[PDB]
Amino acid sequence: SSGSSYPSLLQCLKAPVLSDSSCKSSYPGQITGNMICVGFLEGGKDSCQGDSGGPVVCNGQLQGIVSWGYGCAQKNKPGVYTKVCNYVNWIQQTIAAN
Amino acid sequence: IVGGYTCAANSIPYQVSLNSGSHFCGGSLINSQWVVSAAHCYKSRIQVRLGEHNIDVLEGNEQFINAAKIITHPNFNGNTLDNDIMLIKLSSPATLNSRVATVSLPRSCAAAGTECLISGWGNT
Ligand SMILES: [Ca+2]
Repeated sequence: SSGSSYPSLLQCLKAPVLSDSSCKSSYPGQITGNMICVGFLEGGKDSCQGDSGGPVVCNGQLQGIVSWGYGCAQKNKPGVYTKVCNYVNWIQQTIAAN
Repeated sequence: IVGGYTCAANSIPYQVSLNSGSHFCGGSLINSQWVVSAAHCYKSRIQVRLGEHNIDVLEGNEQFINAAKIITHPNFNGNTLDNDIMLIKLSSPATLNSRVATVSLPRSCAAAGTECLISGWGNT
């Protein structure tokens, strides 16, 4: 249930993976190798609170998990996503043993 | 999702809603028993809601399955959100169908400029 602010209906957004240099420049001192920026440096389109944990899927592959950002859809503050292509072995080994 | 559009109903069949009384996070179904999500979405008890489009109205394709295991990445950092990833084991396997389906893990990292699809019931 959507409560006081969330939408009832699932929302969709097309957005491109951003260069790591743009990601680090947007978030100086805050980007690790386990993070990728996806979205628009001009703002206006982004994920937001309540989206975390959800998918970023590119060419049929899960590449990102909604994680964090400064505000939502803010200029020069794109979404920051957990970099899934760092974790296939963690995922597969955890599933295999649990 | 700010500045998006409404997904066609059940066109994102790997999207799940994490529910503890109300929606609070999303996740992705990667096999019939396992959802991957973010570690900062951790709660000690989670109901996974699959097959959803309108999360406020029963539409007939939903599956509500309580988590049996919730495993955060061991090196998650709660201050920086580094390693922000979590695995949820369903207490019974989801029934895979046309509206509840898995998404493939990546075979390599995506190049800068690759177009992707982001989805959720977050603030708009
Ligand atoms: Ca529903």
